[PDB]
Amino acid sequence: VRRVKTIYDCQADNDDELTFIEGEVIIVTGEEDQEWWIGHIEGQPERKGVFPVSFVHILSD
Repeated sequence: VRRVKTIYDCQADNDDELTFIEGEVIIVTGEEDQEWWIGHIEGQPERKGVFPVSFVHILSD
């Protein structure tokens, strides 16, 4: 369960996609593709789904 710190805003359109803005913490809970991981907003785990990796700043926390 690695953590990522969104450095770009991602305005999802599908409910499978995750919606977040710059500064959101996401806990990586799975992986789909190189640019597409599965995870949840830290502090609000009900916000989860797929999120673009090129939009987040990964911490090996």
